[PDB]
Amino acid sequence: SDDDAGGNSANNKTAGAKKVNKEHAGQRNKKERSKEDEIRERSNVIAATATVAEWHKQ
Amino acid sequence: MRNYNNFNRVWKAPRRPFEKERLDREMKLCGQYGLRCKREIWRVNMTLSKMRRTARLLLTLPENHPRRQLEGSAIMRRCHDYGFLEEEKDKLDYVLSLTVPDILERRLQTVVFKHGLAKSVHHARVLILQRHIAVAKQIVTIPSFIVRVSSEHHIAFADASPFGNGRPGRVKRVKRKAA
Amino acid sequence: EHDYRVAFNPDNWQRELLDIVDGRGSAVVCAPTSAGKTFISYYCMYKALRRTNKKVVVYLAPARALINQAVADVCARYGSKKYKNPGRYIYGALGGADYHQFHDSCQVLLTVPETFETMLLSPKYTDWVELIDYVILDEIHSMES
Amino acid sequence: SLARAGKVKNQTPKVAKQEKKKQPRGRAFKRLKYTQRYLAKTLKPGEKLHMNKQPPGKAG
Amino acid sequence: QKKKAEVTVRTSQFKVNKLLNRKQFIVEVNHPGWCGTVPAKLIRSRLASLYKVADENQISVFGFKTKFGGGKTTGFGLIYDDLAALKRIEPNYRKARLGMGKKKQPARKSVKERRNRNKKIRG
Amino acid sequence: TKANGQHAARKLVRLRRKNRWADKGWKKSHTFVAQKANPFGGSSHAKGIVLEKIGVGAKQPNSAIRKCVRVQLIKNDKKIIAFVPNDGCLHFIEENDEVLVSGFGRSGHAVGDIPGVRFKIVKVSNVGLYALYRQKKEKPRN
RNA sequence: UUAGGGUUCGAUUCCGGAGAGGGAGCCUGAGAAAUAGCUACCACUUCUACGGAGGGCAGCAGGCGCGCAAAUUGCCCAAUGUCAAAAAAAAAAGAUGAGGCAGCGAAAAGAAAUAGAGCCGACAGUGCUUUUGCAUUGUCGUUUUCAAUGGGGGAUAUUUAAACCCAUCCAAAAUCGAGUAACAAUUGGAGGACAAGUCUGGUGCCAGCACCCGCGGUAAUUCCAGCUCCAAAAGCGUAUAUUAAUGC
Repeated sequence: SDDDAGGNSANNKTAGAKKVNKEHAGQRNKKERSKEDEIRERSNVIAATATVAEWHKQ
Repeated sequence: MRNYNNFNRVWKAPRRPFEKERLDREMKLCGQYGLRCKREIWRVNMTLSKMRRTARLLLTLPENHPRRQLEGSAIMRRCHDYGFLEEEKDKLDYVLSLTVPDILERRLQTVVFKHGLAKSVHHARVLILQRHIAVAKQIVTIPSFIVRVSSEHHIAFADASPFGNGRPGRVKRVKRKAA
Repeated sequence: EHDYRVAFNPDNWQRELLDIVDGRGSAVVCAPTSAGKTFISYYCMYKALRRTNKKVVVYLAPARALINQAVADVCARYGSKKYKNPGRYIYGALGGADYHQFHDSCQVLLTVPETFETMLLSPKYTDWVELIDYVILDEIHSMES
Repeated sequence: SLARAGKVKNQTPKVAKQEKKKQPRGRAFKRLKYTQRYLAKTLKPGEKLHMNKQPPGKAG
Repeated sequence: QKKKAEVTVRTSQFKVNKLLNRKQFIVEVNHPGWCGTVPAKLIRSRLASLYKVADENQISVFGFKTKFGGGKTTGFGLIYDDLAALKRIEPNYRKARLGMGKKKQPARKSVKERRNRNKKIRG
Repeated sequence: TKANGQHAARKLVRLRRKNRWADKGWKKSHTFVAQKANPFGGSSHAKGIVLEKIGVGAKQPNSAIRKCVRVQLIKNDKKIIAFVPNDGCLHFIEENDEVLVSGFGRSGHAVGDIPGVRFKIVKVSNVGLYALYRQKKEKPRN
């Protein structure tokens, strides 16, 4: 339960970034891979499509 | 088509939008009187302009000219009611002598503080908006209500308030259901 | 194979395997390395991310350490993804890489067989479980025995 | 290097934002900043104490 | 508690119309302590009682505009002589509100369509 | 100097009318052919269909390469260059795809260190390109 | 828009004129060269048992095309008018896409919220200081305490032609409900012009920024990102045109 206590003691807050280093070393990956932009599309499950203006007519 | 209702601007922005002197003045007022935005400090300056404008055009004229007599008298009247000035002003120079504070200080949010019906300034804005004030027997929820000289003594608190009589609270009333 | 459509390589093995996971299900694939199974996870991640990123994909280590990090890296290059305030594309760990915690906020995870266990049975972590959709764990044959 | 486009941006770490506690808004906000300036410190902006100030970290 | 809610009523500028044989005025109310707006029925009662009217069916009244804060309201009253005088001189919709109205004739659309067909006939 | 008589007026009139054709500002506004020449015809924006991608160079005091495209306006059947704003944004733009095109923030003149280019881009295919750089949305199929 | 002299716009609510696919000719009538009148031609187009008979939305809805770009194939004659053999009523309801009422509508304009009032803790200042503190002010915090209110939910109801919104109220014996107040503001900026960082990573004349001057070649105050700060705020950028700035 030192998840919680270590959480406590570290929120007094020194110094200052270890958040960087994890992504910083995930970009240490080499000269390779592609970086598609998968970047926000997010929505609730529900969707619709229609023609609507609508018609042609005849 | 065929609506004849009219609408017009009140406030207009100042030219030259970054000036160190201007920004000082603005800010200083804006938390002293608890004003929401800069839009308000401009809104007052508007009235003040158009006021002194007419008064100046009148001051110009030869004495005993029709427009000067008529219009003059009425301008002066309503700068003694809304209490921007004393009743010992009449020369149409005192009009022009007005500045921004005189306007601001008659807005309801100010007046409340002075008659000791709220502890703080920000307190007093809240207190009016959430419906615990009157101005004769009429309940006002707008802090930008100018108060006339004659009105002032009547302000008190509303009696539909918890702070007056009737129908106590929201806090209390919810607890009293639970138990 | 003549077809190239909704997967690059493919060839034979994918045109079969894919149709199971497209319905969802279990299974396993007996297959020495050649295919490069990083396709499976790339397609899984395409589904839970493109559509309704609230559901957890999970990739579980054969045992801790070095592969944890190499996988983390490789994943993160298939494109970090914008969200509101926490949110977070990938959290790892344990260890021996990355190390203990960041536990919580995410979409897709990467830990080990002890970490995942505690996170599963425990009564307060139940919230996560029903949103995990969908868990793959890799090299069981010479690691489990 | 024209055989590459979009170059600099991909190469950065993807640090992606600390959590924060919400700030005051409306009259509230204007009250906040009034205290930070015209109260509390009696040597306040003019040249003596700039609006933003950073500790020296660097040689440049 | 210390409160009983009551309705007090008055009337303002007071005609007597003898061309249409009614008495028309502008109502007032106060209603301290009253939960929400006062309904129509109660007002009608209070009116008839004061002006010594034979029925509360003679009375009509319509419009009400509450006022911001407080409780107050006003409205436009009518007091006929005889029931017949109402149903005659009064609109259809003001009748309807009291249940004295005339039952509906069809929606306009159908009438209009029909009438265009029968421009082409002879008979 | 000028006339100062009290029946002078005719002179002073005709004078001024000749010398408002030497002011540049006046001509741009009161000539009707100024619009004709302009690619958009005096409109704010116009749509167009891309044809290729082209790197453009730069004039001497900065050396950097620039990204630009080539567009054919579809109510005039002209051709014209354009420019692609923000980092890495050339990959949201595809060839033979509709696009919206703006001015470049001065009237018919070129923003420096880029020769000959006077037209900024805004949309691609019914979404923004600052909705794709500052990506809060993602490009449609169509 | 503007001290003043001026410059610029006016298709569009009121007034006058002209027009009803393009042209012409005509009848009726007090009044028309009328097109939801007639006749002919030209262009376009519909139905047909091929012998023939038709059509004119620059009226209201709604399509198609076009373009950078503009709403419902709603409800009603209650109000305001016009026409008429005509008041309403008597079983005994004249028509009206004029016009009104709603739907969509961040063109534009007004009012106005997203917290307020306190304890301890902590810092800063102050007086009296023996500098031991005491009084005392302001500020910041520790998820600690109290009161009040809207968003919203709902009616004895009221509104209205019928409904909706606004307004009123949460019992008069008798009717709900904020704490991370997750019921959680954004859009452009921080070298100069012009309010605001000699902070920390990444890139190394590349990628990009930059209206203008300019920045980038490994200590980048300007790029790509963190953190902090500044301007305006339910709004904020970008293009184009035009006025002021211009005694250019």
